[PDB]
Amino acid sequence: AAEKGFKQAFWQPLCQVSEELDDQPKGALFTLQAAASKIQKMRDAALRASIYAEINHGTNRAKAAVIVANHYAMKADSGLEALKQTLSSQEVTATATASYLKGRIDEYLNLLLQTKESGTSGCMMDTSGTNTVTKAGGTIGGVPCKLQLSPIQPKRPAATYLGKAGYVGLTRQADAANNFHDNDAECRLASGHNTNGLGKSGQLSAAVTMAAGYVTVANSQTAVTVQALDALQEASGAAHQPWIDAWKAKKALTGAETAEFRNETAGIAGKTGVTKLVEEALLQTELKKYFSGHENEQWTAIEKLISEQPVAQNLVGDQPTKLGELEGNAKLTTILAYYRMETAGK
Amino acid sequence: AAEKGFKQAFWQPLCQVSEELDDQPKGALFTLQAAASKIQKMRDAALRASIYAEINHGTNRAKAAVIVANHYAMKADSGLEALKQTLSSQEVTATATASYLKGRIDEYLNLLLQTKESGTSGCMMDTSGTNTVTKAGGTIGGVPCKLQLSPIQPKRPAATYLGKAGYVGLTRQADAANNFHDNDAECRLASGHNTNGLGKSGQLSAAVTMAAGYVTVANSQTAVTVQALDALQEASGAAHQPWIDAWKAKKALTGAETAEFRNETAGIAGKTGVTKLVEEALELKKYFSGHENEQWTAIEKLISEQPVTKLGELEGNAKLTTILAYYRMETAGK
Ligand SMILES: *[C@@H]1O[C@H](CO)[C@@H](O[C@@H]2O[C@H](CO)[C@@H](O[C@@H]3O[C@H](CO[C@H]4O[C@H](CO)[C@@H](O)[C@H](O)[C@@H]4O)[C@@H](O)[C@H](O)[C@@H]3O)[C@H](O)[C@H]2NC(C)=O)[C@H](O)[C@H]1NC(C)=O
Ligand SMILES: *[C@@H]1O[C@H](CO)[C@@H](O[C@@H]2O[C@H](CO)[C@@H](O[C@@H]3O[C@H](CO)[C@@H](O)[C@H](O)[C@@H]3O)[C@H](O)[C@H]2NC(C)=O)[C@H](O)[C@H]1NC(C)=O
Ligand SMILES: [Ca+2]
Ligand SMILES: [Ca+2]
Repeated sequence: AAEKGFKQAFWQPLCQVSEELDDQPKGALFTLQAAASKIQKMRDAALRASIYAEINHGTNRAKAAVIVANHYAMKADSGLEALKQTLSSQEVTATATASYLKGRIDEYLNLLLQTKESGTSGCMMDTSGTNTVTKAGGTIGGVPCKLQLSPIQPKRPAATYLGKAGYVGLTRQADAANNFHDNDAECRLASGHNTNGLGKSGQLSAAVTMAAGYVTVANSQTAVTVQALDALQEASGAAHQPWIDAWKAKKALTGAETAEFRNETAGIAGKTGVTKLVEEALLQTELKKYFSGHENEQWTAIEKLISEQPVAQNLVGDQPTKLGELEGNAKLTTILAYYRMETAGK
Repeated sequence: AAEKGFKQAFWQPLCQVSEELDDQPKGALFTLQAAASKIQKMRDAALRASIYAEINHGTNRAKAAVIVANHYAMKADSGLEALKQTLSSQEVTATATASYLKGRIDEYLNLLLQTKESGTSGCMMDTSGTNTVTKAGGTIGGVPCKLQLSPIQPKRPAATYLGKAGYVGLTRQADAANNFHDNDAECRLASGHNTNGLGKSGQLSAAVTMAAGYVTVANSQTAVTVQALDALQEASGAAHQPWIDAWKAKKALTGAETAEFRNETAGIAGKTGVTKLVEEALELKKYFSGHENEQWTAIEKLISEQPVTKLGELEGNAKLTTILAYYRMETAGK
């Protein structure tokens, strides 16, 4: 009935959203670290190729390794530029809009949770409208709903309750009076009228929106209305703008999956840096001299020779010595510097 | 008087915090981009040094440049590790904690702003408790108070209302009934009692906390209580924990100022990577004519003045990488 406390069908979808927004900072941290990890892997492959060219200086495969090294160095460089120019902004913006929306939702839910008069009458009711619900650990009436920002550790990004089209569980409600409102639980937050709602001497001046514009609370003895947020489009200045902002920011996320962080499958001439390096330093013809071909199969063969190349065993722990079994930028950089010292002495 | 709407002395301090928290994501973006930019500068110096060594391969100056290149390459590598592991965690945490707290505050303020019966009776009152305030643009009753998360662009945040000690404006209130509550504006959010407040058939079961535990609304006919947040201590499980979390996360920020992102003034033997390289590969006087910072900067000058027009005038990682690859090809000629 209008003006009565809210059964679980109303607030559980909000808990689900709040819980998923909690994971957006975790996914931002994951994505920033994943992008850094991919850069480091590119740099490692550049370092292995440069080491191979130092060890085998003066051979056609060494000159092939210089081309490989330059390629992966440029991949590492472009990943860092994309981290600076694009990913940083995307992940900060998703973290901020999601956390801000979660704060707006959680303040509303926390208010509902506390606004009660007994075990059977209050603003936050169970599925049948029988009892008011209580918070125990991170659950409310058995529903995961911490109403707090969890400690932030990296976690893979997931879009379940908030996805490409909007908030999947926040659909249009045709009969709020029976599906959201209980029959008898008293809740002054359910209405702006003064008899059973927020008004004191008289009705509120206007409708009041709550939870960042999700629920509209009339100043009359009528049921609430909710926004349908499951099929969103861009908007400005909406009463529910924080919902749109978080959706837009999450939708923009590309992760560490753009071309800068991905390895290239094209033929050798089409790989980053190859053609220009062959032009400036050496000038299809020049490439078969060093890869014995110009397709990805020959590139893979050079990478295999690079990976199987052992380094001097004094350079590693008492540890494998093949370059493909070594990882870590700083470690491979210091090995390259060792071989550049040897090269200079010659 | 107890159970009346809130004068500006109550909510303007919350606006001031809400506005300042708005810029914490901007500081996170600023710091992350600045860190990346510093890594790129380290890598440029590592590349210039390597190019110098390829051009002059066979001289002790080139051996010095190999040492220099290794140093800056390791600095760039270490900067990426710190960005990945420390700065990203710091700045995401400051962004999340400040934005979350700002949402808690803004929802509460937005509720007060709308809960009114007239131009003179409602939950959000002006300084003298005469008028209910209205929101126009980014101000409420003339107070900066957008109640929105602004578009995120790089910016260094203020530390006026949230600083090292806490929330300076959120001090203990000795007389809320007269300083916070108006004398006659009606506001059911000021109390949990049923006559003038949130209760319907009777008073609410318990006191209600609002604004992430900042304000406690009694279920009796008494004035609100507020938490003093101006001299915080690290705690957990507090009713006002979100305030603690954002204070701690902001206070923990170093910016892109840790050693990984910064050049070193130590003597050459103490610079990153130098001793390990000298030990394995090879004394510093044979290449730098000394072992103090002055001899390091001397070699850096030689590197910067080397024509390719001068290395010191070239910048950009990918550009300098392709130049280095050209001279490595040239070396492979010999
Ligand atoms: C860590 O320290 C490294 C060494 O200081 C930094 O690398 C240096 O970066 C600066 C700025 O990018 C470069 O300085 C440039 O030098 C050129 C050449 O200057 C000379 O020639 C011009 C023109 O004839 C003349 O006007 C000058 O007075 C000089 O006589 C300038 O044109 C540029 O404006 C700029 O000043 C250094 O060359 C470069 N050094 C090395 C060894 O690469 C590094 O960026 C620092 N790291 C961080 C993160 O800041
Ligand atoms: C882009 O592709 C390159 C390969 O062309 C990746 O570098 C490669 O990384 C793998 C795994 O880290 C290395 O594999 C190693 O192979 C040996 C073979 O015996 C095996 O024993 C090792 O346990 C390991 O599996 C491989 O050596 C290395 N290749 C080169 C040339 O360094 C690179 O990581 C890729 N980039 C990204 C972002 O994934
Ligand atoms: Ca019922
Ligand atoms: Ca008054």
